Amino acid sequence: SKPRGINYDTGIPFNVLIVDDSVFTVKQLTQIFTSEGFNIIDTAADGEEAVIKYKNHYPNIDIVTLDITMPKMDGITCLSNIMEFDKNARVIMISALGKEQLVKDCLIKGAKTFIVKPLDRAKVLQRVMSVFVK
Amino acid sequence: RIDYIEPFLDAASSVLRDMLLVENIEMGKPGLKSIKGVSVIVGLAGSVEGSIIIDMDIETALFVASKLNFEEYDDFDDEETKEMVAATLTEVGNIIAGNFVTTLHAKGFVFDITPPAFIYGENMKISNKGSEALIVPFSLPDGKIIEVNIAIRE
Ligand SMILES: [Mg+2]
Repeated sequence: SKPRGINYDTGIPFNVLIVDDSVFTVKQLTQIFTSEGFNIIDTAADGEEAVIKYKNHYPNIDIVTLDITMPKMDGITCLSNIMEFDKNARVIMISALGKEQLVKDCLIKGAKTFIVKPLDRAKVLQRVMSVFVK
Repeated sequence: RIDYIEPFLDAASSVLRDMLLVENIEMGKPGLKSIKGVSVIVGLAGSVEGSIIIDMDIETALFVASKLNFEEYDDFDDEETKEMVAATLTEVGNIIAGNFVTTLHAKGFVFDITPPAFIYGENMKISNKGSEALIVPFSLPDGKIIEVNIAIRE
């Protein structure tokens, strides 16, 4: 079954940038994506590091998963910064916070979709691929 | 008044049952009073001031981290097991707190949370007390107790 993490126009894995202040969550997301064929191009533990790394890899990042509550720089501020730098960025918010207006505000600011924790492989994957239509 | 008691109990019980999959996380008797070991602290900010604190002994901390990472951790003093233990428990705190404040767009305020803190090899985290406290112990199949505490700042 065509692993979803592969770009079938080249056979090269899609690149994912994982951003969360918990190494536990970074590991869970890493397993979820790699098991499906994706390549974790890089990871960041806070919003500042995320911005730096996103710019560093920029043309090559296909998708970014972004936590909200984080030291130094929270995910909402990070989202605006990444979208400001690259209007074509594809970011999926993955957070413990789910107030419905917060969701709309992130989408307004540019995020493609939102995922509320606790996580499960199936859900994450279904959401990740919806930002993959043409 | 911001009615948080039920939202809190629902969030704490709901998240633990959804994350740790071990049949029967039993809610103990909520009580105004208390609990070394470890402690996770998530501050509550915005209109309400307070915090959510989760405490358990080292054995329970390892058990929980082990179940959530699906791999055995039995040496909390190992330099990288300790790293994952801390990161895992603080994330549990973050999720309980986040789901908690989320069920609050039941009020005309704003309820925020802070990044979590991990306090281990701790002094029975004296986070003292001069404001609405509520300790709720959850029992795991064995004798292991996880206490979830919320102290709002009236
Ligand atoms: Mg976080």
